[PDB]
Amino acid sequence: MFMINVLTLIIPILLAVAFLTLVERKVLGYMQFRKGPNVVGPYGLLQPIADAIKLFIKEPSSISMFILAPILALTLALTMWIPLPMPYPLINMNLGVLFMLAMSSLAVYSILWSGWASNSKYALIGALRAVAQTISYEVTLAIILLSVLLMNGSFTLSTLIITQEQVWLIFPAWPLAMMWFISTLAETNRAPFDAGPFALFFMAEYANIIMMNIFTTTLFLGAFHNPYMPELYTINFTIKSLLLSITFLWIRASYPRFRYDQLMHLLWKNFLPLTLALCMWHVSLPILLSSIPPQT
Amino acid sequence: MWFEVLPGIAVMGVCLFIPGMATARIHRFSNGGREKRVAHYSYQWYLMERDRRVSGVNRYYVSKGLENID
Amino acid sequence: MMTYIVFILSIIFVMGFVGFSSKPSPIYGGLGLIVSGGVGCGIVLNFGGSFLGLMVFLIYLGGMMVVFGYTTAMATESNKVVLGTFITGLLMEFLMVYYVLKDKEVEIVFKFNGMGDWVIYDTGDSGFFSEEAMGIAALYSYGTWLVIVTGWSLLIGVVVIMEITRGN
Amino acid sequence: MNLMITLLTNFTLATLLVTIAFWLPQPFSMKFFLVAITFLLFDLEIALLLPLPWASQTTNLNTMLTMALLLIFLLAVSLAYEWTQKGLEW
Amino acid sequence: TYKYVNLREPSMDMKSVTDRAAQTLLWTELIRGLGMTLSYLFREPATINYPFEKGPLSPRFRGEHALRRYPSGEERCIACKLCEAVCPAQAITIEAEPRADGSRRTTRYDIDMTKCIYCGFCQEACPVDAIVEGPNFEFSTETHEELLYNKEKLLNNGDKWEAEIAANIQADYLYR
Amino acid sequence: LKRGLQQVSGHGGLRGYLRVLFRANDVRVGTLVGEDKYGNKYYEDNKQFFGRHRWVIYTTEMNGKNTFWDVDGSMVPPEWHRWLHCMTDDPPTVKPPTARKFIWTNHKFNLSGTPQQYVPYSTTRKKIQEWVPPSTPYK
Amino acid sequence: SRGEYVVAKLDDLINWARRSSLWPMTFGLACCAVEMMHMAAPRYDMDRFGVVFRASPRQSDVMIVAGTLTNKMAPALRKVYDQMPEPRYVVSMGSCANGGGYYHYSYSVVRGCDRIVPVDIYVPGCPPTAEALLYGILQLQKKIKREKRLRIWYRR
Amino acid sequence: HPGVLRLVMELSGEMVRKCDPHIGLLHRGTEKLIEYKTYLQALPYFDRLDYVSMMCNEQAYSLAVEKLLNIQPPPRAQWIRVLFGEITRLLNHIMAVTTHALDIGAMTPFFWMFEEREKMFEFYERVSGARMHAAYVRPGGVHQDLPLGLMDDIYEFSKNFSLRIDELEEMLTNNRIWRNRTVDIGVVTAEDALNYGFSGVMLRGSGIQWDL
Ligand code: SF4
Ligand code: SF4
Ligand code: SF4
Repeated sequence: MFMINVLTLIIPILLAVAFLTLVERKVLGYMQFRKGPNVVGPYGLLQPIADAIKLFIKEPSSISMFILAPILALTLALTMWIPLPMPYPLINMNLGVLFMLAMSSLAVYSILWSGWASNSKYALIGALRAVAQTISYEVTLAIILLSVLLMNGSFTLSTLIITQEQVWLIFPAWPLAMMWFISTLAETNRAPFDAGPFALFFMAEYANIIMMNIFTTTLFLGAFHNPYMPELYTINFTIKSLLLSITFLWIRASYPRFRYDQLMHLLWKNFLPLTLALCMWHVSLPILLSSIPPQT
Repeated sequence: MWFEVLPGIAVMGVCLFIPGMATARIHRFSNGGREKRVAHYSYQWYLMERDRRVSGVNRYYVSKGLENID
Repeated sequence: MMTYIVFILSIIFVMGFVGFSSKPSPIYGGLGLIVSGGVGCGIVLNFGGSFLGLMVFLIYLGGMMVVFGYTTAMATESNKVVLGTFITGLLMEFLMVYYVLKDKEVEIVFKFNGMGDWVIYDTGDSGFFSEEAMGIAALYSYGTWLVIVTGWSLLIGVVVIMEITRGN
Repeated sequence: MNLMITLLTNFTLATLLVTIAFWLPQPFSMKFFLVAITFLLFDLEIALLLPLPWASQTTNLNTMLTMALLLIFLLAVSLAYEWTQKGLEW
Repeated sequence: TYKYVNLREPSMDMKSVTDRAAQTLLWTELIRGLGMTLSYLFREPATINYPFEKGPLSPRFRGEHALRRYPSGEERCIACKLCEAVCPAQAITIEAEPRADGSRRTTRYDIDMTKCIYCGFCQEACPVDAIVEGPNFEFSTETHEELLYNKEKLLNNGDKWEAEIAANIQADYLYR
Repeated sequence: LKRGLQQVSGHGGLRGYLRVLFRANDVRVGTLVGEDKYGNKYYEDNKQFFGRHRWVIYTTEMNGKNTFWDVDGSMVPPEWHRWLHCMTDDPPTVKPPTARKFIWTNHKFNLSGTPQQYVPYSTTRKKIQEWVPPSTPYK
Repeated sequence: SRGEYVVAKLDDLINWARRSSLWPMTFGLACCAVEMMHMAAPRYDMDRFGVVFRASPRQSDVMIVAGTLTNKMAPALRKVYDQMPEPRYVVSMGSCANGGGYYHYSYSVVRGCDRIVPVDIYVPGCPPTAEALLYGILQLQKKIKREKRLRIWYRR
Repeated sequence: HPGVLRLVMELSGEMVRKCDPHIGLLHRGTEKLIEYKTYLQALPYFDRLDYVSMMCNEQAYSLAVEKLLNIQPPPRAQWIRVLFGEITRLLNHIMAVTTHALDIGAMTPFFWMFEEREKMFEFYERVSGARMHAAYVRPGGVHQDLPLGLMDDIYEFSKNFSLRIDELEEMLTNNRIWRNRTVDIGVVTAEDALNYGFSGVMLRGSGIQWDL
């Protein structure tokens, strides 16, 4: 039965990614001005299934490095929905947010290995700069994560989903949460913040995207947990994660890519004092409001 | 409008709904109707361990309550 | 599928250290060292094991080999000696495994009781606060001097790095 | 063995998907370097900082407050030193 | 008269600088751009289904390169070579024998659809309005053999419709 | 509230509604202008915007073809091709024909890459007419 | 002949999969590039078909030559064409590209892209109508409906 | 692809030393082909040397020939020529803005204004019939005048397009990030703008007042 838990965890995320591709193409069309895909298949679902099939059919380093980059990217994509408390998480990790950070770092490894095995100097310097702007935001992500769980005591994240029954945690740290959400945009490598098997590489990218969406929805807000009926909590949680993913599309389809030096200059000299000042305020302040959270 | 985008969004919303609901279904199914315990600390592990010891069936969910009194 | 999983993971650990001690191309070396750090983290997370290896998993395998691969890719870019030393190191591994298994004790200059050992281990004692996590939850009450000199050496490392890489 | 089995299933399904994906056909910049070492040092100071909420329940609150502000203040001072000394220009 | 742009500075009034700083620190006009593109999300999309609704045209569109003929009559071309004389890409090849019954005619009247730039100079120049651009644009030819028209291809192409070109010439005997 | 439920019955039944939407694309039925040879139907709405006034709906098996799927351009007769591009605002039921005896009534459609498509050849008789050597052999 | 029936339906499946997506790369030199980016406009979506513009030549499906191919261009053209995956299909758009056309009689014009790459679908026009280019993509998709690759591999 | 050009840049990294824009890739022999053809038969060469200015190049060639040939064209020809000149100017500026956007990133304003550009192509369809290369401006006044039922449609377009360009400035134009992308770069000294042969929008931007 535990193997059935495993398969229901790691198989339907692939269907989730494929239907995310159709949703982002459709909604970005309706943003832009486009019906479509609506011709191949009823309302475009056979179209992404055929996308994945056709990309599997085609007939395209150091086969060590050439295979060890996408195998690591996609095993990260599989392993990284382990402790997310869709009410009962699959493994009750006593500390999981540090696991989130560590596997972001492993994704950095995957991109660097594929860039090394690309073996062409323009792609090499491009992958190098992409590694630097992937690594340049795991500072801010870590420190904001630190300050938002300092309000809630423990790394366990189940205590977090307890503590967000009273208020949505977007209120008692809104600018901190906003800066974390911009750093999720940076870590997902999408607009504004910017060879094979592209199916695997693409797949790992979008699974990391939906991971950050779900982790945003769990880390900051949620619904009241019904005793002995978690279906309603799962419904409202999933709808909030989907509305944030549509909001993520909504930010995608409207802004140009930054210049790379503007990106770094913006990160250091604009996030990094402001994150530090907000984080020291969340250090010094719960000791001033007679409120330190109970690590159990 | 959105009149042709809610099919894909609805199907993908079911496809994201399914692992949590199936996991809760299996957590209730694989405990005799109870909830799985969560021992973060060694104290709750010892408490759970003596619980599965005194059930006799090597299965703690039975919990043999107020029946081995006298 | 058996008891001695600590000894098994330690064999994979020694395999990894040999696999980059044979001096390969340095990105093969980085791959082997990532595998070594992962199974060392698995070992310490198997000795309970709550926090500290996973803590350093961010740092040693999240903040070090990235910088090594970075500075290897922007510096520079099969042979019988490397493969020969790897096979002989594997052979010394095989011989030490054999002398652990089909003997009683192994001595390099010690005595090692040759059997897989969960011993010694805690006797299920009531912690309730996850001892090593509260150990790391020191340094901030009793740790006056230590974090002072540590942060001070961090600041001096900063100014040293930039000066050597052409301050200003 | 739960999470070891899950990890192994992730690895095996990923290798299955890679083998299906494979078998069916069948000079530099100095500014690059300072980003890495700047990350390395600030990530080390992260590694010092982040077990703070485990610690946040002591009886010597004033000492914890003072050394915590010492740590973040030194992090911001190292940032301020490279900021004044044009440490990340382009 | 010159009405030039950006001769103005952000004035140093305290409300001006705190509104610009709120624009900076709170991303406000960015969110205004978000609201703009959502206002175009909720519109009705301006697409057309192609294979069931073909796009609009004019009566004066330039198409197909057909030869016409008289009302139940002979070939309206005479082989007077004007269409080669003004064809800029020179895709028109004309060779003109007179036929058996004394009247002057052709042998060979060829267009290269590869070469034709579709101006209708031959349309403006044919003195009897024989060669006329058609309405439709559907060739999509798999071969480079087929895109060299001959006289019987052009006459069958003129056989494939007249009532279209009848309505077009009835719409364009007045302007052209 | 109303349009998404009075449309299947407004199409005639769930046989056709499955047919019309799974066919290719669209469900904007209802105006019933005409139909013409090789079965095809022609509708003109007066409710939506320009370019979505008019549409053909093709039929199957019109030249030994089984064209339920993969509909072509120019399966259409030419008078509806005048109608459909909005070269006129008037249907071709006013005066379609002409009394000329050379127009196809068959409309041999797009045919490239079939057993039947056009090939080029020089439509000219003999060029130089060589001297034929004689019949009776000397010596 | 259950094997042959499986071969028929499986060939149907992979031919449907090949014709379904077809994301191209736009080569696009002159004003026919403007016409391609006008048949990606709202009034003619390639994205109704799943046909998505993409500048990645390592995953391109159909190469659309469009514009005035020159001698100075042509080695770069076939260097692009070589590092394209073996399922490749070629649309020659425009009278410049399907036979030289208006700049036929000059130096530095290859007389159509037949001399460089093999061509599947010629579509004429100077410029072609966007609507006509979409029709040309439809007739290419009917060619992809007519492949019988798996039948030929079954009885080769 | 990032037009189509050879760029040969030489740089210290994330930076520059000097570059060479190599062009000649799209060379077609237009001047030679006009040297063998006549005036009317080569007016399309001027129509498609530049392809965006599908009427302004026509107007320039026709005024070259009319200036050489002593012909003052009639007034309604002049007004129709000026109307189409301003329309093609509108289309050329809107392409410049939108391909600047699609170069920079910035997906959606490209498609808004290409809906607009499809409508103006439809007006060229009704006037000449050609999609883009409406040659149509014969030397000696414009042949084949505009048909009945057009000017009020241009009037309707004018109202709706003034709204759509207000909405385009709402989208772009004092955005934080587009300003952040391109303000600092591309300064041109107006004295050097005169001497380096910069003409048109460059003289608009750098200082000195000029308009033909
Ligand atoms: S101009 Fe007309 S009549 Fe003269 S040769 Fe050409 S098609 Fe024939
Ligand atoms: S339309 Fe132009 S290129 Fe074509 S045949 Fe006529 S004159 Fe020649
Ligand atoms: S065929 Fe005509 S429209 Fe196309 S690139 Fe050539 S000149 Fe331009």
